[PDB]
Amino acid sequence: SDKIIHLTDDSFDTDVLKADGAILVDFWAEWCGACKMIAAILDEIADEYQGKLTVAKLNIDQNAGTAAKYGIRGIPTLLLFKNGEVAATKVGALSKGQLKEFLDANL
Ligand SMILES: [Cu+2]
Ligand code: NA
Repeated sequence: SDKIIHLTDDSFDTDVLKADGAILVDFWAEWCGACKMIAAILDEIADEYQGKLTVAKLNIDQNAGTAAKYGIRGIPTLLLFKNGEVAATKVGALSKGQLKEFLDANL
């Protein structure tokens, strides 16, 4: 958790939309096994991709407005942002290797 930004409705524009470089945002909530599945995977990816990628989480129960703005329809959903825009979407739990494949394809 040392390299993961916790985003909110109030920080999203500064932390994500105005940020430099690609930002991977995990839309998640409690009572979601698949969300838990990717939590440790995200710490690993944040470390291995440091300097090329920023990793962040947005809890959709705590920040419903932002979840609605990006049309979250299931959790977890990973949105990859570049320059304030959604570059790519990955729905559901996946392995570390699968997440690396998604990132490498879109970076
Ligand atoms: Cu950490
Ligand atoms: Na998908």
